Amino acid sequence: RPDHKRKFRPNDIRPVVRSLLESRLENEVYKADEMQSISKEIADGVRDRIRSMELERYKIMVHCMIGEQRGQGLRAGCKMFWDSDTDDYFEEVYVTQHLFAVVTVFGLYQY
Amino acid sequence: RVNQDLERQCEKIEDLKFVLEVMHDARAFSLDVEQDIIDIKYIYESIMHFGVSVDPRELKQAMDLHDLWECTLARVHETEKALEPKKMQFREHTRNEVENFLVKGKAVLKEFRKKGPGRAGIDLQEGNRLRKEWREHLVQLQARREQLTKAEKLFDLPLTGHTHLQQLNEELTKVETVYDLYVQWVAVLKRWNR
Amino acid sequence: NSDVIQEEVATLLRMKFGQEVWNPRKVDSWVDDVVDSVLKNLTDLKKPFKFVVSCVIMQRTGAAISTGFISLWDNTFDGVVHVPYENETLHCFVTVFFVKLD
Amino acid sequence: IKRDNSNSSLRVHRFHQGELGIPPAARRKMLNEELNRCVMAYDLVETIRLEADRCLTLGKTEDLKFFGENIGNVYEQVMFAFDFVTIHTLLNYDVILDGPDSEFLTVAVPSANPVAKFGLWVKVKETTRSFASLVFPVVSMRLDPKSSALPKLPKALGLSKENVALRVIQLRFDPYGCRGSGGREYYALPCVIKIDLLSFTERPKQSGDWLYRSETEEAHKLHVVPYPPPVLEATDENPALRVSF
Amino acid sequence: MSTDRKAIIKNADMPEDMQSDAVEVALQALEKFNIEKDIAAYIKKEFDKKYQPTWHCIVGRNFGSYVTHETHSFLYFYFGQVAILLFKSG
Amino acid sequence: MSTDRKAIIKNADMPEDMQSDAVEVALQALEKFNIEKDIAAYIKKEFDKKYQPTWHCIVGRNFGSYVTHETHSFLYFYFGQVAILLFKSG
Amino acid sequence: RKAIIKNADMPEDMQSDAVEVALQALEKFNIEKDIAAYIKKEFDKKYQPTWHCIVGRNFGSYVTHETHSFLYFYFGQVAILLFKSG
Amino acid sequence: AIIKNADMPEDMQSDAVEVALQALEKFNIEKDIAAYIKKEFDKKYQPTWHCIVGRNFGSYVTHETHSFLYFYFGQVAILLFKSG
Repeated sequence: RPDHKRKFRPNDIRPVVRSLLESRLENEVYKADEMQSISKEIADGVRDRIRSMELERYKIMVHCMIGEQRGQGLRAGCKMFWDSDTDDYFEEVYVTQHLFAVVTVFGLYQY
Repeated sequence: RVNQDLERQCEKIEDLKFVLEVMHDARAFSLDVEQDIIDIKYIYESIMHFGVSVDPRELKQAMDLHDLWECTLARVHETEKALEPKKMQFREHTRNEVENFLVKGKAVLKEFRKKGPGRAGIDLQEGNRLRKEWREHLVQLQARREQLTKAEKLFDLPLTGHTHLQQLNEELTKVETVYDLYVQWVAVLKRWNR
Repeated sequence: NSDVIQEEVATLLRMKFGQEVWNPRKVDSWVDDVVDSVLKNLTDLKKPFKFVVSCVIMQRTGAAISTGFISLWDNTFDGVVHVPYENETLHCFVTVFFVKLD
Repeated sequence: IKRDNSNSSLRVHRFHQGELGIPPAARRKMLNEELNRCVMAYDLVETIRLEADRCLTLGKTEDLKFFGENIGNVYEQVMFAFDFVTIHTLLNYDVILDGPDSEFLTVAVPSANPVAKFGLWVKVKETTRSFASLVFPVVSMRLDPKSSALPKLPKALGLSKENVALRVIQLRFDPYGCRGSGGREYYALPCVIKIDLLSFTERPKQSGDWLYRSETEEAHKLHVVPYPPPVLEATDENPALRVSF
Repeated sequence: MSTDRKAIIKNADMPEDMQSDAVEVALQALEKFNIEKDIAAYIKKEFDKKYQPTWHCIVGRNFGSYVTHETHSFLYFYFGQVAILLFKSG
Repeated sequence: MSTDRKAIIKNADMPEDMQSDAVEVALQALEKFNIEKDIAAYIKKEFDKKYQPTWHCIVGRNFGSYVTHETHSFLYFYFGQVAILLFKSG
Repeated sequence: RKAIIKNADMPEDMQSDAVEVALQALEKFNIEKDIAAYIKKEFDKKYQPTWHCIVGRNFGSYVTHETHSFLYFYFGQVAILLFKSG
Repeated sequence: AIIKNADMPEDMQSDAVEVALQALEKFNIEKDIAAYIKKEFDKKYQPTWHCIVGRNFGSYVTHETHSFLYFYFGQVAILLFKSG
């Protein structure tokens, strides 16, 4: 049972995620091909970054989805099955004038 | 002091406005007032629990302060019931006067548009003098609207516009500002021709 | 199989999104409906394992979209399924994971 | 785990699986414990009736009705003991098989001068069949169809079903008769018998050292099968049966 | 001024810098004072200043969460230990 | 107005008649629902129906809220332990 | 050494933090008064008020669950209870 | 019937007489007496009461105004308080 210093807890990587996303939206507008390319870059870069972080016996899957901005109201559904004694998951929603993006990241432990 | 204010008379319209506005503010901040009363009784009960000997008359005053504030608030509407026929006469007088002044101001704007110095038959210097006279008249109208604004605040009218209305009011303010800028440009032209 | 999961989830997405037209008051309801129904399906499949389902909705009046994914790991156990679709008013993309509880 | 956050003193860390398709013997022993404490509660019931009769001779009506409600509650907890044991007998059903095996689970309590009997039959394999009237070894109670010409019991039981069960309950007392003792032409005798049919959910999934079922709360709620249903009663085949005991 | 808060926030239909300024105004009011009612008064001046009248704000850690928004003019966010809501209506 | 439903009602910028109407809309919403969010929602529904958009209402126990409201668009009151605020903006 | 723990609705990381807190409080402090007041002080001042905690060697209780704040455990011959209330 | 610690008026103590009487008469294990006191006092004097029962203990105050009581009966003692 990894602890505060060892359990996957969302407080560590989310500030990095938001900082990276805000830095990369500085000079881009929605365009589905490059948005897909950015999706691949986000997925593989985040996965390899966490794999190089090595939180103890944790494996992380990422969801990325970038859509052309339309300013709609949305509230998400969340339920699942877990041995989340040490496993964790979290979400994030942001809106830009050129796109909106929704991120859903889960995290499990080698039990 | 409030007990004495209710025990006296305040019939004069300025003193009448003063005591009603004070009453309204007290109602607005009686959150803070009763908060102070509760805190005072709270700390005094702490002292009593610790058993320090304090004046029993101080205790009677402390308990009766909130009770007499409630009796004071009852006396406020008791007094307002009697005053009501008097002050009301002033009230709708001010709504009607302010609304009529606004309508007459729109009519004066139409009259200024019809009778402005832009019509033919006027010399350039005479036209500029007439424009200056119209600007002075508009400044006097602004002063009159400030006096009626003091009336509106004294007679409970919503001064500001509302959402779209207030941004229209701000557009009118910007029109006045750019008129002042045009006056400054006229001064610059006066420097140029000199 | 991954294609079997894809076709079953696509069938349920057809049954859930056959004619629905956008209203957030109902869009959140459809998000909840998809989560409920696909997790119900995966619970019908439940072995001492782990199931993961996501639902995403977007509207179209001239927009575009494109998706893709790659994973890097010791590739023995875990799996992933991607199902795209579009209908009357909305694109529907649902990604399904199965995780083998070690 | 032991995580020593001192200066440098060492740590203890070790996990292991636990147990296989666990040997449940402690849980049969637990069921036996339930039975014995039911017996002891019964014994308390007789004792309290003795002292209640003492009060009846004297006239302490307050204590009389007191014991009334108390032992009524006692019988209520006895009923919870029965269905509680029923649920866990359902739970202990699966991992024990070294292969296809028998379908008996009956207990009589106590061994000497019995007061209650528990018995149950459950179908086990997909590789199973259907046969004649149910044979209960220890219960000494016989269920037969109306006529001996009938090879099996009436079809309303659902013999073709795989996930079905049936149970027998005997009691050497009459608990609820104390309430309606007024207004009667007749009086009862201390003997209560109970018969019912049951069903369950899943033939589970065996692979390796592990074995999976449905896990949620619905998997932890009883599936009562009252008999006979009106739909099967509408069938021309009468569900009446022979009872010997 | 501390600007050290890490948000746990997910609700958005509004401009982006106005999201950031809603965050910054709400947090800066708490920074500057240990006085809550004055903090709220500062909130209303500061944000009806930064993003026009009129905004209405409710601050606390016990209250329900639903309001009516001017279109693309509402932020719902959490910070520190307080749930905070900031919507434009008028 | 049952004894279990007694409340203190002293804060208002309203006409008295719809203040009286507030009693029965609260009664109807507390009869129809017991979740405070649901009671407030039904009060919001009926009240904004009868008195047009847009109203905002709140209930909580860690209160901070200071609003720029137009004239006769304010109401504040307790249901014993339950604190309720209501105004017009939108 | 390790505490016997039978209750939970509260995160594991600050379970470990509470275990180390009990370790320190037992190490330096040796009266139910000082240990209890101490643990209350640190646990409030680092996890925000208001924890209310009952420490002792023989008592019994249940009241109601407190939303994601739920613990009841044993160590040695003493027992400890911890929760939100206000 | 031992009472020396209180942050209360005195009428609720008059009620507390009988609630302690029934708490002692009905139940003995503290796990359920605590919940029983919770139900009775919450239905009579609103949420949220919280109760602790023990028979050799030392407890120091942590609460807010008029929300404390602390009493002994023989060896056993019972504690009650508002907090939320």
